[PDB]
Amino acid sequence: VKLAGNSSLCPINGWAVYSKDNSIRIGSKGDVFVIREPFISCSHLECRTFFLTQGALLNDKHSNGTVKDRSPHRTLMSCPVGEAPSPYNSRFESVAWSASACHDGTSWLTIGISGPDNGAVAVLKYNGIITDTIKSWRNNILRTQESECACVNGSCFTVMTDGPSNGQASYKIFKMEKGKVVKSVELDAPNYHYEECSCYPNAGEITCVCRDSWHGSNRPWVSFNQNLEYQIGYICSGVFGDNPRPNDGTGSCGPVSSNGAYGVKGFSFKYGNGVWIGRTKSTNSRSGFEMIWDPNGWTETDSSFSVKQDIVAITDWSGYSGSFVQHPELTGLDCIRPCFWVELIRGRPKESTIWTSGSSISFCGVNSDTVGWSWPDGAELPFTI
Amino acid sequence: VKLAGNSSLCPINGWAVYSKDNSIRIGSKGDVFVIREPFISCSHLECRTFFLTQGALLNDKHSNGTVKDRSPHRTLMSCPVGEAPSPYNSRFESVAWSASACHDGTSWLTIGISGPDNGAVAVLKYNGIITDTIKSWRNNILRTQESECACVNGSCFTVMTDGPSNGQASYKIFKMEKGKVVKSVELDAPNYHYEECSCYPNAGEITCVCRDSWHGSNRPWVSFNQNLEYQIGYICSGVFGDNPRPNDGTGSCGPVSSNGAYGVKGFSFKYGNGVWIGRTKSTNSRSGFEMIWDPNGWTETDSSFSVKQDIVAITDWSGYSGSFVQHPELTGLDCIRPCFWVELIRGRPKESTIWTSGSSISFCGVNSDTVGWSWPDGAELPFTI
Amino acid sequence: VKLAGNSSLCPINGWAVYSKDNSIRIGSKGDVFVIREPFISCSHLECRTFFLTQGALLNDKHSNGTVKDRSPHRTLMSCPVGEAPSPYNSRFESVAWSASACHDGTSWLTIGISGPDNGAVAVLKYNGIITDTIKSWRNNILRTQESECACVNGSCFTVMTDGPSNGQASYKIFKMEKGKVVKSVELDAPNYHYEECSCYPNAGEITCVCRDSWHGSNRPWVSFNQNLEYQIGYICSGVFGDNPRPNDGTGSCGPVSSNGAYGVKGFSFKYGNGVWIGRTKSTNSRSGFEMIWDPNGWTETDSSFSVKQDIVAITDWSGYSGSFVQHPELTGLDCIRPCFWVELIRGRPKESTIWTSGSSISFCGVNSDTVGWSWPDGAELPFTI
Amino acid sequence: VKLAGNSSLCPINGWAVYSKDNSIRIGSKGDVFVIREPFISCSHLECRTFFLTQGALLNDKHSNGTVKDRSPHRTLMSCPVGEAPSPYNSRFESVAWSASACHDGTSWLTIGISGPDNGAVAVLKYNGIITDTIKSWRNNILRTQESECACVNGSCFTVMTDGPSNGQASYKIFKMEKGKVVKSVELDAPNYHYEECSCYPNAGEITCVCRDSWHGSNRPWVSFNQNLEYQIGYICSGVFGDNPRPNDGTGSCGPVSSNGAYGVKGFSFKYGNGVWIGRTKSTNSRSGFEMIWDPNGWTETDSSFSVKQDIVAITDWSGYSGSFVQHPELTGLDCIRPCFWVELIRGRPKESTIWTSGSSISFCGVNSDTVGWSWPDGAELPFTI
Ligand SMILES: CCC(CC)O[C@@H]1C=C(C(=O)O)C[C@H](N)[C@H]1NC(C)=O
Ligand SMILES: CCC(CC)O[C@@H]1C=C(C(=O)O)C[C@H](N)[C@H]1NC(C)=O
Ligand SMILES: CCC(CC)O[C@@H]1C=C(C(=O)O)C[C@H](N)[C@H]1NC(C)=O
Ligand SMILES: CCC(CC)O[C@@H]1C=C(C(=O)O)C[C@H](N)[C@H]1NC(C)=O
Repeated sequence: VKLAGNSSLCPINGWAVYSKDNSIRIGSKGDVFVIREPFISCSHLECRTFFLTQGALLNDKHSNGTVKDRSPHRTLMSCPVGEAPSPYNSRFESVAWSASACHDGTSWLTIGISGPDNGAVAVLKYNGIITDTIKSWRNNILRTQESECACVNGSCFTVMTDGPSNGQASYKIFKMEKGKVVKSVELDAPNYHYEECSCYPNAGEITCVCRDSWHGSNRPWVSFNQNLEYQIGYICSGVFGDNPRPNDGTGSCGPVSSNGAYGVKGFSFKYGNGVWIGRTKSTNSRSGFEMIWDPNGWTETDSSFSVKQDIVAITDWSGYSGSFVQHPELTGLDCIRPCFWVELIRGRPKESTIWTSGSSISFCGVNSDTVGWSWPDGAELPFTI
Repeated sequence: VKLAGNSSLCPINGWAVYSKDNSIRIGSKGDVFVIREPFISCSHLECRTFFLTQGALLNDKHSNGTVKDRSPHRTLMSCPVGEAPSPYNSRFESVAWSASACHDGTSWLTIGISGPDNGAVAVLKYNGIITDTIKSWRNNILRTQESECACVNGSCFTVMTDGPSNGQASYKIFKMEKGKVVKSVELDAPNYHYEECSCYPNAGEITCVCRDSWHGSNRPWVSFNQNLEYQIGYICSGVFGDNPRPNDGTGSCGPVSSNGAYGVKGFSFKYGNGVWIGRTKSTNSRSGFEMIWDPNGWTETDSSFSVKQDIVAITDWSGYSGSFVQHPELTGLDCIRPCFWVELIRGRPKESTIWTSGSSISFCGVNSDTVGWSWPDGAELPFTI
Repeated sequence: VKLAGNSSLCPINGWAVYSKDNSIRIGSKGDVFVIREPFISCSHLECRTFFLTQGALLNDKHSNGTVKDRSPHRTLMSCPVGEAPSPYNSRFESVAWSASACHDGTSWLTIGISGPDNGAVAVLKYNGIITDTIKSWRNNILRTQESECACVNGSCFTVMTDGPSNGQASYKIFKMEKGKVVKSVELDAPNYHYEECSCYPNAGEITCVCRDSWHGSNRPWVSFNQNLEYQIGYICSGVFGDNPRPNDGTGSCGPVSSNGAYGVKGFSFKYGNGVWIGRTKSTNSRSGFEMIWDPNGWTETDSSFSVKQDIVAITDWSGYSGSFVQHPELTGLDCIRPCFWVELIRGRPKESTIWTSGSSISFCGVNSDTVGWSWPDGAELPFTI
Repeated sequence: VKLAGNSSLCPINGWAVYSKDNSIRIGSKGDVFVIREPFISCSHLECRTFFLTQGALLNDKHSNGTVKDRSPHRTLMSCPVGEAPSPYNSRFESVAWSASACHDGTSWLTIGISGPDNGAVAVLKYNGIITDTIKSWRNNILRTQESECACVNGSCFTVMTDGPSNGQASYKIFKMEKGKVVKSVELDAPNYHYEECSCYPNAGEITCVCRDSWHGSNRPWVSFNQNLEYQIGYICSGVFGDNPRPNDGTGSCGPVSSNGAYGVKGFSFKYGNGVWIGRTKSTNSRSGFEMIWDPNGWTETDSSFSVKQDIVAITDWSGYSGSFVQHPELTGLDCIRPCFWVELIRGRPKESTIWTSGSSISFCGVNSDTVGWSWPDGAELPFTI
């Protein structure tokens, strides 16, 4: 039976550790894929980590230049949360250098993009058999969430971008059923820029918080109806959510151009006019991670917030982060539990290795008590190479 | 319930990437079988890659001389599509240096040939228990498809050859039910030569496109009734399908002897008088791969075609290719989806290693949009040896 | 359906070997987690070994200083009994440097503690989704059983300590249902000290035998009602159960301070006024292991006992040990079968390696005949390092 | 539902290859257990290979002196037929240096013997939970089949020996239900000697062909009722079954002492007064293997036989062999299919390594055509050591 997405986000107080996979530490000896862009997504029965392999293993020569990003060897695979991604425990999903996936209550939808920069095509699979295809409509690196899509009442939604990461690009919302696109809409968002959206269901509607890699130090958002009727904006808070970014100060309801140029995938959870913001601790690089609660922060410019919970110390590398959700049909709860994962990137460009890969940690909503700490990657580089 | 094969091939426009296993890249460190002659076959629930191991692992001494072809250690094993074939994820099927397999909707039929060149015997298994046996009737390397057999209405069909690869040989069609041969027929095809057939069901009948390793640059075919009443011919198109082959030109409805001598396993899909042709890009060696659509190409000698889609660049090694199909009982479709796989051979004779092995890619039918690219093997040789 | 804990312990005569995992021997080449604090726990269908990984593999550099105890990379994972714990066969459970788990007949409850010494928090999961949380209430290394909790009539019970291991600390019993704490009680036990309790169900009540790491050479106990109404005491027998300890002699019904200072996790089974005692063979170090039956030994100070069964020779390293139970709903028996496991610690501080890890053995109750022997770890150190 | 053993052996003509695991070849690089005493046994759904590990991996130092035989680290494990036995695919069964196992239609019965030579004890498990125990009754290496037990109508039967392998010993038949011994009988067989019996069901009764390691070049047998009413004898044929043995000649209905001293585990199938005999090709050592059909050979002394099928060349090492059966409830047949496996021993004492281990091949009954060949181990020694 299909996931009803009619319920609202769970009220929460802080974040409880959910998983840590230690995949790079383990990979020093074990047979662990070099990966990046990991994300977690759940069905009504299980939780899985998806990731983009480099079609190679840690500490092997084929991991050379894995800083690259796009290649024909890149594949989307998945394994159970918290396990190191290995050829011996990973299920193959799709050939892809950009991806998304989600479960609608019946089976898995995977979205894997491969092909040339000037004509990439997204292959959609429902339960592993191809059900549809979406070709680049601007010939400029068709790309998608790098985190789970969102399902409501048996329809699933994702966001894709085609165009320069460097300026105005084209942004589309897709609605799909049984892995087939049944409707799409191009956002009319001049001066906005959406990339790598973290989307979640909430009371029958989808809310996406994304990355402005053009000129936004705060994060852009799109929420929409099951009919793809949408609204757009940026997060107003002066607690800036992107990286790089300026020191906290007076924010804006539109793209804060100061330091907004490059960005990193992130997420945020909206509760009334407040936001739970996940962000790096560093202002310049992808270091540290922290959760911040600014009530009156989705709509106001206060650079002030109520609660801060440490996730990774400023002294340790982080990377991407994204939302994922646990539905009542899995949980037994009367609401939709907000969770998030963090990618811990090791290797190039920040360190002197021939390779780049990521570990993951994740945390879940929770109304009971919690604590801040540092759960860093933990591997010691360089490797045997 | 048994696969009805009564449906016709799906109308398609191009080919969507389905899988890539990266098995040789992974096998540089991981515990991956050295294999060749991989192929994909599906049931009503799953898709699996079958392959002929060399009873050894990449980058280990026992992979020496794995160019050989036939030995007592060769075994037919299988794993889920897209995973690297490893002793930790592979199901054992049969002792074999030539093989076929297919699912009838109820359980797997595997066909594994082993024994001496002068008296090989094919062991047939239904659901893993031996159900029948077929002995070499010409004492000269009994051998079979190296790709999936074809099932219709609870009967499965394969093709076998016994005799010289070098000249006239003997060709048989087998009909089997629950893994027992219930009828067979020797083709009366003087001047023809069939090897390594790719067979698929279409509207209650089987169509096989094969390899002429005697004197055919174009590909031989055999289609037949559930009663083993058959027709034979070659593909007429001047877009020659085999490798080696001459440059495209005026073809023939019989064996084009020019350059036809050695050959490579291949496939083709027939749509009316048109063909989807999969072939190497190179004329002299197993390099590159491409899909070509020549309407009026199954029956005519036009060296002209309508559409070409790149699969592997001319700069990269390929190898065998074969058809595989996805039935409605797995797909939900109202037709039989055509797919294909390509074997990417690395090592000897083309490269300076002690071993030979293959990776795989696969693609599926699809009525939506697609793109050409190059999805090559990607390993860098030689290995630690 | 929920495990009824209403049955009594099975009458037994000795102990039959149940499992041995050889994980350190295997780990000399294979990909085996460096672990410690293993334990076994069963459901109505299966038995699993849980363990605290160090987020690293044997014989790899990341196994350096794994003597440490508490770190952010420590995780609680599980695999089927008797298998070497590996990233390829282990299920991830929780991020944790202290843990417990148990199955209530419906699904698994896992308890994983992580965070800073001064504010650790226990994350409770039911069927893998977080259901509750318990924060350190004394800011001094919140910690728990390192062996299975106990379930009766759909409620599960565990014991936790917070405070100095060195003196008076605080001890709590928790009652939980579907992974949520529904009642707790702080023991009023001045001069007592409880750590690393081995708890088991017996006739609808829980009995825990624990470790006095303050001033007890004999073992402390707590038994309690489903209402958390409890009784406390020590094991009276002059066959002292802890390590270190004095030579056997006249015991006491309260903490025997002579040599009682440091301790080791252990267990015991109570039958009327008799005890089955598992203990090291050595008086000074964690060497050897043996099962001893002192009837009139739970309540009397006799240093005399009826039966002794050798489990590990004095010549070989041992370590922790703990109880685990097999319920009638798994067994078909009319009683609750007592079993136990032993941790065989190799490496630092006793041996000259950079690492520390453990193997396990386990034995089951049994009314038929048995024998004593020595089933030691078996690895030969140091390793390649 | 329980396996009815009421059916008779299938009529057969020869032997079709069923499996080959290549475990030593693969083990040169992969993580493969060093093992010996492998055997195959089937349920109503699957076939598994059981084996006695040495608690160590090929090509690792812990494989030193694995010629030994009995140690506390020896464990009985299992994996699907044809796969290399590895810590990543093997199910743990029992701690054991001698073993048997079989499935009764409902679940697995495993028998694992461990402990000291002077008091070994067999642990019986049904579905993995201990159900009974059998202690050495002569204090001289209690030991059992090293091949599958036999099940009929929900009862399972095995044979054990206690005493000298060197002279008169004590032999017992055990009947068990749900893994509990419900009856046993000591054979009154002065001058006979039974070891390592291969037992199979046939028309509601069990037939065992065994090893006389005292003074028998021909093989001893015991057949018996479900009531443990038994008959004994030796195989009369002058085609001697054991190894070592004399050249074929005039045989005897009793122990043929010439060359009968040491022996090897073997099997034979009885069809009326004829036998299918599996034996080494060599007369002096465990080299080669072959199947021979002597009708009028179970009861007569003719050194003449009708059919011989080669299994392993005289030039290659063999070892133990044993029967295994496939019941109608798994097969769909109206009879009980005879199969057999062969252990291919590599290393000490015959070769210059520090270790000893075995590969396996297996073959099944079959009424269709077959061929003889040589399917040898294939590993090249010595290893990296
Ligand atoms: C192509 C622009 C895009 C968004 C800025 O770059 C992303 C940045 C990345 C990064 O900043 O870490 C790595 C992502 N894999 C890449 N996405 C793709 C499809 O290559
Ligand atoms: C024996 C002739 C046959 C068909 C030409 O050769 C095949 C060619 C092969 C090839 O051209 O790649 C490799 C196949 N493994 C081989 N088949 C067997 C059974 O050896
Ligand atoms: C913190 C006191 C506690 C009980 C004495 O120490 C335990 C002793 C240990 C030991 O004696 O082996 C190692 C355990 N990992 C440790 N537990 C934790 C959470 O650190
Ligand atoms: C102890 C006598 C017994 C039968 C002769 O020896 C067997 C011979 C063996 C052999 O001849 O190969 C190895 C077996 N593992 C061994 N069985 C045990 C329990 O040690």
